[PDB]
Amino acid sequence: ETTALVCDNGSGLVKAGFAGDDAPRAVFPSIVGRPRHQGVMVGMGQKDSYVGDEAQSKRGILTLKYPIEHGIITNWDDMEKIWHHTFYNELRVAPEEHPTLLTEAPLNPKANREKMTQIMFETFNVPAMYVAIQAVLSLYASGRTTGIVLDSGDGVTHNVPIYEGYALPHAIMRLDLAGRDLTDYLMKILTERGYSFVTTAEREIVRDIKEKLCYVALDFENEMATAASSSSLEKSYELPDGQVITIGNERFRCPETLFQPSFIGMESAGIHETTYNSIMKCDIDIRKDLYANNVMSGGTTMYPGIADRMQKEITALAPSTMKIKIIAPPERKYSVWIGGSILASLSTFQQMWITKQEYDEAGPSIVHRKCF
Amino acid sequence: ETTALVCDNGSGLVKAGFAGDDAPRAVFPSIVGRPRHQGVMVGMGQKDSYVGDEAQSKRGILTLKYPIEHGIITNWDDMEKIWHHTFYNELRVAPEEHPTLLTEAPLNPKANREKMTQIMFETFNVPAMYVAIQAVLSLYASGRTTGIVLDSGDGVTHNVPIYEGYALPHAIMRLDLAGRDLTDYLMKILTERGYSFVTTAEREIVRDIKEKLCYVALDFENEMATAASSSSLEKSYELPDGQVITIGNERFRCPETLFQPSFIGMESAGIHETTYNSIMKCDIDIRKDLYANNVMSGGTTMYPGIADRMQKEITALAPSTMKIKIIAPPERKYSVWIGGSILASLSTFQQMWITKQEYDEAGPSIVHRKCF
Amino acid sequence: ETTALVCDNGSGLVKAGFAGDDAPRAVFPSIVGRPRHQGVMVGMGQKDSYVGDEAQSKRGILTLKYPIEHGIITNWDDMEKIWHHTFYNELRVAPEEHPTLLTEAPLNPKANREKMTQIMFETFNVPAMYVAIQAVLSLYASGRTTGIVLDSGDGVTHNVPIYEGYALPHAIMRLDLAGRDLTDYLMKILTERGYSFVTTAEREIVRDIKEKLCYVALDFENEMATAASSSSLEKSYELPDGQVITIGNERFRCPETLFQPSFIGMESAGIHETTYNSIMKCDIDIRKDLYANNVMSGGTTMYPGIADRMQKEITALAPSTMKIKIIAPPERKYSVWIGGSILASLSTFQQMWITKQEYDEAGPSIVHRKCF
Amino acid sequence: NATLLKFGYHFTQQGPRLRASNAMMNNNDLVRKRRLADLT
Ligand SMILES: Nc1ncnc2c1ncn2[C@@H]1O[C@H](COP(=O)(O)OP(=O)(O)O)[C@@H](O)[C@H]1O
Ligand SMILES: Nc1ncnc2c1ncn2[C@@H]1O[C@H](COP(=O)(O)OP(=O)(O)O)[C@@H](O)[C@H]1O
Ligand SMILES: Nc1ncnc2c1ncn2[C@@H]1O[C@H](COP(=O)(O)OP(=O)(O)O)[C@@H](O)[C@H]1O
Ligand SMILES: [Mg+2]
Ligand SMILES: [Mg+2]
Ligand SMILES: [Mg+2]
Repeated sequence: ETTALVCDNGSGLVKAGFAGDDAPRAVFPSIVGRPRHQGVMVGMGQKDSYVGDEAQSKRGILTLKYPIEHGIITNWDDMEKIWHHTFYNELRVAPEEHPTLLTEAPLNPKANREKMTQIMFETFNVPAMYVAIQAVLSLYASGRTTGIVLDSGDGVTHNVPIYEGYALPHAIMRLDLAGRDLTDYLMKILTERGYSFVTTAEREIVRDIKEKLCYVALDFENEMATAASSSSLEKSYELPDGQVITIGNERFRCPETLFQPSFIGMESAGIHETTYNSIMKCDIDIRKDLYANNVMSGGTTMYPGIADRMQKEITALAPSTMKIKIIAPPERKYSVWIGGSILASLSTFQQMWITKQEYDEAGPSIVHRKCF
Repeated sequence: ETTALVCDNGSGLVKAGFAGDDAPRAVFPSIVGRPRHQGVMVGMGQKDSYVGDEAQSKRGILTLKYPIEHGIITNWDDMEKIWHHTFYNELRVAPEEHPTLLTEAPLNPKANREKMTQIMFETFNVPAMYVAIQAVLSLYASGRTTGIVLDSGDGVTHNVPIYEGYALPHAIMRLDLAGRDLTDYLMKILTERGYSFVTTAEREIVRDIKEKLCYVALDFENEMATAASSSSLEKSYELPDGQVITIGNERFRCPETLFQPSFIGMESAGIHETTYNSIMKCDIDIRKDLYANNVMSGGTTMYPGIADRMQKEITALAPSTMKIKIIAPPERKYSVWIGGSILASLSTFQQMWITKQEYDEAGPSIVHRKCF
Repeated sequence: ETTALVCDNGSGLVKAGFAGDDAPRAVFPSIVGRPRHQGVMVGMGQKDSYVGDEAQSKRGILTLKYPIEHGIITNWDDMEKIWHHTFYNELRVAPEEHPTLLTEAPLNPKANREKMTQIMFETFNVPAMYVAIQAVLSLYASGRTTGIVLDSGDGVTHNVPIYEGYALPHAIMRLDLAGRDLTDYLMKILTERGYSFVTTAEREIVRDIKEKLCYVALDFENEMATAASSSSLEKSYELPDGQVITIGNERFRCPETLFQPSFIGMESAGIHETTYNSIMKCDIDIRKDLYANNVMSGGTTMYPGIADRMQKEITALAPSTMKIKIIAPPERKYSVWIGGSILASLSTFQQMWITKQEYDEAGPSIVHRKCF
Repeated sequence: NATLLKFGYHFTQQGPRLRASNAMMNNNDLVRKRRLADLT
């Protein structure tokens, strides 16, 4: 009778809703805004914060902080604010009569999962809660059992291969390059055309520019030459104060950092090389099945050139007698949540919850013996 | 129905079927696989163990164990799994209404035969069972009565001479050098060209390479010189992950261990010397009949150079006034099973079974007083 | 002068010097560094590549590559740079008037040895050169003739048994798990405490942490329980930028991969099981002499708990009526070089060199007919 | 201190960050253990 809750707390956005649905009810940015130190506006008699859409709407007098940096929860009071907002203000529900499903990226600290269990059981006290790996949920939403998931969000980009339901943790790869780094790089490279975005309120404007106008080139040098030749790749964007800006090659130079990290000074390899290295660290008899089942998930995979570019690069790296298939569904931005709704709806999952009695008896360490 | 069952449990493969047929119904590898990685997807019909073709197909996430080593059953729970699989899943039969014929290599421990009798009568309880020597069955399938059988499989290589239906147990020879040792030697010597096969899943790949590309040279030194001169003996093999390897002298260096055991550090003599020594230990008046009737059986005799090499070596060892004839039929991989089907169909054999009443009265020791 | 040179090129370090000494003259890391950023200050003795201690000192602006991976030379230009540095810059000698002794791990590709011979005779042309197995040199430095050598360095871990000067090549074991794999595993497991080491410059920091603070537990489960109970096993390390980190169970979880390879996903057995399997593959009359003469060499054997743990494990595996003795001298990090200095000083070795005339007459293949 | 349960501060260094995180988890577990012991 009790409906289960599915909550996905990424580095940048929170996607929360009810199990059994098709789309999340509440999708809001994972930011906490605090008063600015300029004494311009002191008349707003609040408590001490604004969270979510309210912080974004009032961002002209606020300083915005992200509670999660590179997939790791760094501030826990702000995380409590986010969870309180998504329980009482967005979903409009009382947490004491709904089980909760939470998500976590691979190769995270154990303390993060332990404190998630502790906060969900001692402050927002739920009958049961369960923590799951995001790539397993993405594979659940994709409908298949074997595949390698490239999950790229706002803080991390990780590759996880799974064969017939068994995961290989020694081949799990993690790269600290995601959407926020691309936003910072776009802020850096818009200064070449004379536009100056500095403050955190303008970072959201640059993020909107990136979400609306950027794309991944199939060949980088040819598209750079084409942009240098003619102004056919140039697009115009209207700022909130009515100013109009024009951008050219910056549309495709920004996501190219995902394939050439040295643009921002990182020594690592691109996502295609990382995926190929993750495939090569597995056993020889499963690589063929991983080749045909490259699954893309996350909001950073939403550029309209990335599947063809990934296919071209991986086909260049892999032997010529292999079928390389990139699986990029249109609803892949919320695949983790969709998988969570799938997982929370199974009749065979209802005995795997962690009840409050078990948490009382064992403490905040049963999350390793119960959750993968 | 009472249509007898014929089951041949070798070191590497299981050949099971019904008596009176021409070919075995179920031929599957004798391996048990168990998962070694972490399972993350709930339900989906995951099993704790896999047997036979299913274990071979899913070997990329499994550790594969052979229940039988050098013709001796080392693990009995896995052997029970193999017998349960070959009775209920492959042959699709109920064991309680079918007599069973099993095979065993010469000079095996008595405890192996005793525990085979105990398992067949107390767990998969049959009306009757009979254990036979493999070389006698090979001579049965060849259609003749006099001959010396060289049976080489996956764990053992044994010579048994028989003259007019009488066996000579003092001249029975056994060498613990067979196909699995050649597989291990091929794994060792492929490291010279930079290929590294380590895990048990790659051992099956090396076994496939050996079955497809290896052959026995008529003259070893001349073929080594020919390989050193030109790259005409080199063949290419495609790995499961699309990689292509090239092998040269390793095609004929691997089965040459059967004629020069000192390649793997053994002090024994080759198969030709062992056959000649077995011939010389018999009576003088039957050696001529043994010379004309060399019968080859087993999968290790399937290399396409071995009959001519054996004939050349034995003719070199034997006096020049003798006719040395090697009998290598095309269906010699399943000769033991064919002989078992012949033996179980005879009207003169039906009084030689070991019934359940005899086993109850005598215990698991009548298999020595009844069978050889 | 004709004072022979002894050079040991391992996976991680180069130990070079003159024969007849007690310690190597030049011990330097086997890395080549190349700049990754943009140079703006002209001159100032900037090099396009850096080798050895200079690369390690300037590693904050360099990308470091190891020319040797798992005992196999993967890049040959960098290897030529290393050899040029160790001949002209470190030893300060002219190679054309000094014979050279080089080392190689067992079961390496033949092409590696052939190209080493070709480079030493055609680019740094020596009067003579000789390639030797490292474990034989380790037994040479130990002063005895019979024993089984476990040599574990930065890329390989190999067991070689020798009885009265005769080696048994069929019992030589090789495992591709050594110090660099433990460094990578330590990098992986420090992310559990929130520390992120990604670049190759930070790999040296993690290697330094491993060399200073890690140790092998005598009982793994008891020490894990003790670490979980109290913070008495926790140690602090000061980073190059002044940050202080604290580590607990990671001190002993890192070298435990040498006894439980499944921590990094490998199907193989531990070093104690590998040593016992190497002992069991030899003849029965020499195993007792191998039991009392376990010789440890290499830098991976320098953890201060490994001899007692190896003795306990092997005594658990071996029969109780046997004396198991582990020989771990204090100078075992340079035993191979010491053995090379012993070998190059013998009067009975001077006829076993490969002169330039022999190389001219035979080509780069006499290194197989002369050296093992 | 064994009493403080929440500390609102964005640390810069991972060392103190983890020390703080462990301290808060410890204090909350003291809460848990005394809630378990007082349950007769
Ligand atoms: N259409 C788009 N094109 C490119 N990037 C996008 C698009 N939509 C969203 N993003 C990026 O996806 C990131 C978050 O995606 P998602 O993975 O759903 O959230 P989280 O990372 O919080 O789990 C944001 O930083 C945003 O910049
Ligand atoms: N075409 C072939 N060439 C060489 N060897 C083969 C060939 N086919 C099978 N083998 C070898 O035969 C061995 C098993 O043969 P067989 O005697 O039928 O099984 P078992 O030894 O289990 O009774 C296997 O180890 C395999 O390596
Ligand atoms: N005190 C120590 N404790 C543990 N490991 C060490 C210690 N000193 C060196 N090592 C390891 O030994 C490895 C190299 O040892 P060595 O065998 O001398 O060099 P190579 O492997 O190049 O021949 C390095 O990777 C290093 O991590
Ligand atoms: Mg996410
Ligand atoms: Mg057989
Ligand atoms: Mg070494």
